[PDB]
Amino acid sequence: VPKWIQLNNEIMIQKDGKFQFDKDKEAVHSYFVDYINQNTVFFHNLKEKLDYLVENQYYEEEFLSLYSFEDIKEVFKTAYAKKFRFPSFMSAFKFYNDYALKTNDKKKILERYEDRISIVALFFANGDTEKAKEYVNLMINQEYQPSTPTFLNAGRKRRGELVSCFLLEVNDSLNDISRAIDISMQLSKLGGGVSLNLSKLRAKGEAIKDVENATKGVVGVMKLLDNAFRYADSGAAYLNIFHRDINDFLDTKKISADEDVRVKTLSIGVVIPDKFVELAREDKAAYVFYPHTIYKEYGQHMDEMDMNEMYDKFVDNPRVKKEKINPRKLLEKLAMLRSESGYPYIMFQDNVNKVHANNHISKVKFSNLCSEVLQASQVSSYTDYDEEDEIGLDISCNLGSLNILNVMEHKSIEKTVKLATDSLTHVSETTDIRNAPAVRRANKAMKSIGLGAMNLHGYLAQNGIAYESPEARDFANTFFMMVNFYSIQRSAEIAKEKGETFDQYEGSTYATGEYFDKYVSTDFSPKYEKIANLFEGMHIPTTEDWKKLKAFVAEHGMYHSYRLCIAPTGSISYVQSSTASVMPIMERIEERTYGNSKTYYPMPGLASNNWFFYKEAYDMDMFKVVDMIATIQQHIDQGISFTLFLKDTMTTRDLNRIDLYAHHRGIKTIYYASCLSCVV
Amino acid sequence: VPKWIQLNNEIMIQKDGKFQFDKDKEAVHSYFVDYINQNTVFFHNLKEKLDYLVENQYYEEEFLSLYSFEDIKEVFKTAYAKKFRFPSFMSAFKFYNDYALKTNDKKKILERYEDRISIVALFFANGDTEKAKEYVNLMINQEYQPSTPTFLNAGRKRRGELVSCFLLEVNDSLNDISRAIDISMQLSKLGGGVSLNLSKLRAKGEAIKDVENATKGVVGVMKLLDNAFRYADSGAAYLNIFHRDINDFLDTKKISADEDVRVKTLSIGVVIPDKFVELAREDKAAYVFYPHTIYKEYGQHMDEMDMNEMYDKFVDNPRVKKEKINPRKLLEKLAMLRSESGYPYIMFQDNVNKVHANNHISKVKFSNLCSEVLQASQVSSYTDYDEEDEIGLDISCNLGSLNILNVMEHKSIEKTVKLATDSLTHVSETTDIRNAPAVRRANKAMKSIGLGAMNLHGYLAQNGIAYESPEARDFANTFFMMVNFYSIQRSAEIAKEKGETFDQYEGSTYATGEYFDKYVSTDFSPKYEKIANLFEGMHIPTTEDWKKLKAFVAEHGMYHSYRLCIAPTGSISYVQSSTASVMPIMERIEERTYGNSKTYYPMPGLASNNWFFYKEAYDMDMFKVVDMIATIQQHIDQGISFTLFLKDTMTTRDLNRIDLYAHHRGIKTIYYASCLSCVV
Ligand SMILES: Nc1ncnc2c1ncn2[C@@H]1O[C@H](COP(=O)(O)OP(=O)(O)OP(=O)(O)O)[C@@H](O)[C@H]1O
Ligand SMILES: Nc1ncnc2c1ncn2[C@@H]1O[C@H](COP(=O)(O)OP(=O)(O)OP(=O)(O)O)[C@@H](O)[C@H]1O
Ligand SMILES: Cc1cn([C@H]2C[C@H](O)[C@@H](COP(=O)(O)OP(=O)(O)OP(=O)(O)O)O2)c(=O)[nH]c1=O
Ligand SMILES: Cc1cn([C@H]2C[C@H](O)[C@@H](COP(=O)(O)OP(=O)(O)OP(=O)(O)O)O2)c(=O)[nH]c1=O
Ligand SMILES: Nc1ncnc2c1ncn2[C@@H]1O[C@H](COP(=O)(O)OP(=O)(O)O)[C@@H](O)[C@H]1O
Ligand SMILES: Nc1ncnc2c1ncn2[C@@H]1O[C@H](COP(=O)(O)OP(=O)(O)O)[C@@H](O)[C@H]1O
Ligand SMILES: [Mg+2]
Ligand SMILES: [Mg+2]
Repeated sequence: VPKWIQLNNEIMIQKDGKFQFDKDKEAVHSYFVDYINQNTVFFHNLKEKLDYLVENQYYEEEFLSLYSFEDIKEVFKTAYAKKFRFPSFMSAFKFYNDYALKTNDKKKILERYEDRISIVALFFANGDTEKAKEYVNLMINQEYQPSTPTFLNAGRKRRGELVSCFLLEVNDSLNDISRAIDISMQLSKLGGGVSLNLSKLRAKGEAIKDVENATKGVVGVMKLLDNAFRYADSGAAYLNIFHRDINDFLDTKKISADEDVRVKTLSIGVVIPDKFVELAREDKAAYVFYPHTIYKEYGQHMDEMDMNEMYDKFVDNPRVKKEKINPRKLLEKLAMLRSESGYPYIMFQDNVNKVHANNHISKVKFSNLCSEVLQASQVSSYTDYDEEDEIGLDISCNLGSLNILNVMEHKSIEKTVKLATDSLTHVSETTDIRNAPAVRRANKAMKSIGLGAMNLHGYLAQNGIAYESPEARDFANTFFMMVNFYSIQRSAEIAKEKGETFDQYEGSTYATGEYFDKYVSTDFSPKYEKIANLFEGMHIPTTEDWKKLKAFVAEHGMYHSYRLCIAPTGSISYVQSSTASVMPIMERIEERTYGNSKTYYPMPGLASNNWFFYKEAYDMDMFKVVDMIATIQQHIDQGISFTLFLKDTMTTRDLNRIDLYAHHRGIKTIYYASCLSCVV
Repeated sequence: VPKWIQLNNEIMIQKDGKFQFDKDKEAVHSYFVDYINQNTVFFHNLKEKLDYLVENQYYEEEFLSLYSFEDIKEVFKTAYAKKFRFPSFMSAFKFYNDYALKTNDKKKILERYEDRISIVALFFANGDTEKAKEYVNLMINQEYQPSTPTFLNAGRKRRGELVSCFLLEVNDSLNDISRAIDISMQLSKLGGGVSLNLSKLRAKGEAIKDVENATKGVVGVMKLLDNAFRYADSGAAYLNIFHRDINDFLDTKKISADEDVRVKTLSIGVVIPDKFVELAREDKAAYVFYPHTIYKEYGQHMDEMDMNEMYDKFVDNPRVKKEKINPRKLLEKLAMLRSESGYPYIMFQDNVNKVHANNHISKVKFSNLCSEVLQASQVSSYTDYDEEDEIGLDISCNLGSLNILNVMEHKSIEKTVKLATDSLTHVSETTDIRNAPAVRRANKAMKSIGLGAMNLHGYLAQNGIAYESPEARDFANTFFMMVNFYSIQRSAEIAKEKGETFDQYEGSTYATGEYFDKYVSTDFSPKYEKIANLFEGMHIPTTEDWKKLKAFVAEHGMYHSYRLCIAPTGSISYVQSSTASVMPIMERIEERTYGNSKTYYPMPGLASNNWFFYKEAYDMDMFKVVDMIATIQQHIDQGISFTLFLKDTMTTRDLNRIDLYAHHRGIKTIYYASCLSCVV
């Protein structure tokens, strides 16, 4: 058993009662000098390294060719100038086991951390050598982390798609179902996670033409999708809670389910308008609807109408077919299923669209895997083979997360947010998906990105602030207001520079101006002195700066229809020495076994004299955690991946009280603690 | 219990030992006077009937509008002039329960047998009132029976496709698999039976791009197809026996199969070149091949190359990957599976293509459900969404069967064959399938039809000839030679009249002339005096008439790439008072229960003094039955649906001896005794 593993397990052998947290600095030193350093191919020079990597199909050629090799050498030297040392064993382990380029035979390391960062920065900068240096520092300071699809692939031959997160609308016809099956498979062969809105399909037992009682309904299309995802080497289906098939749709995921209905590779999510929550609160018997009878009567997809305005009219219209259900028992059933499987992802639709900027394009109708992406969409119609299709707007999103601790310690909220936006914008412009025409069309027209944040708990706990305190909410209120400020500002700058906006920008609340109402009348500077000191050295936007930005946006518009969303962070959390996303930590010390050995990872920064501040999530009050997320969500234009952390000692009514409280506080999406393609 | 059922069961109460065969004439009289006649809507006049049926969406309007109502009345009167009486209870039962148009609420009969026949004849004739009368007599004399898709639908609103039999090629890409899934579903929603050739898909464990060992293989695509056929309200997959996946492909249909592999709605068929039979005879270890390694090496689909010429070259080529198998044990496994499920359909490919007329278009590579359709085909390539597709040639076939007994007693081999061809040609020209571009293209280009025959055993047994005798083979040799003669003659006539041929006709053996070699040098007039007397009154073509037809075809060409094939006959066998297809009968008297009552159907014509001639199939020598089919097959340009009738007392080696003997005699396809869409 290796020496680095030796020192690693010595953390758990207590000294003066204390753990041996410093042993892990030894373990990662041992892991390099006695292993990594000896399986890293080392070349006589960089040109020899790069020439080898281009000539052997490891790297791509075009992006490097945009630079003079004297400039490529300066960029690499910038990365190595940091003298970056991993502070823990598992952080270095996760980079070399999951991200570092290895040889085709997988026996030696071709990339150090500085090499992958230099290649990504050379790709983002697209010829601008100084910008590449700017990107190298931002990544080697660990201020920004592009998503794993982007961070892993950039500059590689045999490179997978930089974007791996997709959402699809499906129209109510056999042509459209067949095309969604193929798009699902085409995106999935590229490694994408695909989420499909099934709310427009007609329900079980609806007419086809004049044959009554002929439709298989939503579950039939889930069976076909489940199979498509099996064949092509993970997907999701969303359903509106007022769809008649909602119960059958949920039942496909009971672990006890029969195999006549069992769907096994599909996540599910449920979309809940306000009208449902009112009906469940009132314990009033509610109706769910056969969507095609609504279509034949109103000429519109039920999915495209406002259920808060239309519910009573649908109930009274005799040509609309409906079914009675118990809303409380359905709500309880959602709590049960989430205990089984984490999902169904719950989306509070009116909490999304109350503050949505682009309802003019459409209401937000569904979300992606782990449910942080919230964008407008319009269904296509794929017509008969001899006829022209009508291409709508699907959704794809390009993700990255800034690292809150290093952004605060570098006092670089503005510079990081603007640079990371530039990088996400470059990934969006170099994407061309084939065989998914509405994804391709929406990416050019909407130009949407998703910048997030990680290390919230880590940063708070290392500055003596409990995750559940009002001080923590006061830090989050200001920090994410500032992120949003410079994000909007950089998007308007790019709009002025390029002279374009996203298509139909002028219909958005950014153009009509009401997006800015709370920012020009309410101050978001800290209410607590100790929190305000954290921001010393950085200007905090006032209502006057917001007024001038409102005016700026009014003149130049905006390049991006959406900018911010907080995805989960996977393995890369280790590499960044960062607590996952904006969630509280789950364990103070993780014990995981790898190859007949046990490894220990204490939370980034865990010391004996801050132990109290790394409070484990399952011991926290979820009603206070909801308060924190609702605070961040004010300043995030899309969504926040939000897992509740619950003891099995929770009654089904305690669970629904959390649900109702989340809804009350304006939370957009929620589930309980397969998303791999849609995580940073 | 009704009176017709009363008299019906009295057949089985013996008199002087004899059965009471005449009771069934009473039973069908009782069934009319005491039931059918009282649930038939009767109108004051025909115009009142027709106007009702057009105004209430029962009938279509366009085809009737091509006639003056004075002519529609003459055609109907022609049908009723026959005074057609069903000779048995079950024959009338099957027409009114399965074919006669009932009201939308299914409570009364809108069509007598004379009405359905008049409507079909008005449709076939397409305005030619005299031709409609010709069609009415041919159908009411029960000389010709169009297939159930055609006979049931013609002239109806909400009418299904007249053709319901389709065969598809599938190319080796995800694009093509997705398109085959959609075509399968589009054809299947129209009621079609769909057969797909899977021999071009690469095998389990082949490369995708440069990822080695990445393919799911043929079984993965069967799982998706199985699901497509489930969703859309029966299909078949064919595989060449030299495909590496052959064993896994067969195993999906073991009744004991695991549900990780179980395919439940798909028939299967196996395509066997001569080289395999030689290898199994020699008990020599044989190889099966990974098709993509052959493609990467030879630039051609293994499916498109001649395995008899290429086998040894494939084995020696080191860049071709193969696997060893035991051919005898594989042959035995085919016998086992056919005992379980009737299928896999076996196709002896070189027996098909030795005599195929259009190898210039392609070799025949596979067949349909119940395996009588044998036509050339060329695979499409459905490319990326933004790119043009390359449309090949799929197959669809329009079926009908003449009724041998009534054709002989009317001495009308020529008139029936030529008229039935006209009708099948009209169904082909009025088909336009959407969402299946290679089916649509091949139907216009190939103009293929499939005219068959029924009542072979019935006719033989009623003329004192045993199905297994050399006299019976001598009658079949002549009768089907004459069918083929007038079929080719009428196709050449239509070619002269229209001035067209099927596309690329001049490459066929009809054009180069060698199709006719045996007919200009061998005489097919009867060798037995008693058989020759059966043909008295009809001219039997001589080698001189064949020489003049050869010359005729040479000048005018041919309209149809294929003309003859003998499908099974389903329920319509009852309506025609006919033994099924060209098969021997299975039971002298069928006992079936319907609605708490037992019904008896003696074979059409079964009398006590011909009992010996209605020998039951399971008591016959299958080696003699093979001899009969091989005799008919000489004069049929496509195939003959051929079920072996076997006792469970057959060793697995007895079964393979039949297989080898069928192959020896030139049989094209065979299986053991779901085809509903591809039966007359
Ligand atoms: N395998 C490798 N071998 C050598 N340098 C590498 C390799 N991988 C990355 N580099 C980086 O390339 C940069 C330039 O490397 P190189 O060895 O060519 O120059 P040097 O000898 O250090 O300095 P100079 O180019 O001024 O002589 C350095 O920052 C080095 O860390
Ligand atoms: N429901 C029906 N009522 C009447 N005739 C029908 C009906 N269905 C079919 N027919 C057929 O329509 C044909 C013409 O029928 P119709 O009753 O109009 O004429 P008719 O009185 O028998 O003779 P004519 O037209 O010379 O007076 C007949 O052959 C009849 O069998
Ligand atoms: C063909 C078919 C469709 N469907 C579903 C798919 C769609 O959600 C829905 C409608 O299919 P469509 O393909 O739109 O049918 P249609 O256009 O012929 O008829 P209509 O005018 O009523 O739309 O029915 C089935 O459930 N089973 C089937 O076999
Ligand atoms: C994408 C994909 C294809 N396949 C099968 C379908 C086809 O039979 C075969 C090839 O798929 P293709 O779609 O043709 O793949 P490709 O063109 O990218 O690669 P190549 O040049 O090697 O053709 O692989 C799978 O088995 N699983 C998959 O996930
Ligand atoms: N924690 C670490 N993170 C990254 N690289 C490391 C780490 N520890 C050791 N290495 C690598 O191993 C080399 C040998 O380590 P060492 O000689 O102890 O440090 P230094 O070179 O700073 O004196 C370092 O130069 C470095 O490239
Ligand atoms: N075997 C049968 N096949 C068809 N129709 C029949 C049959 N038996 C009776 N019918 C119908 O019932 C009617 C009443 O029968 P019946 O009066 O016995 O015969 P007919 O009218 O020839 O004297 C017939 O006109 C005929 O339309
Ligand atoms: Mg439709
Ligand atoms: Mg390919």
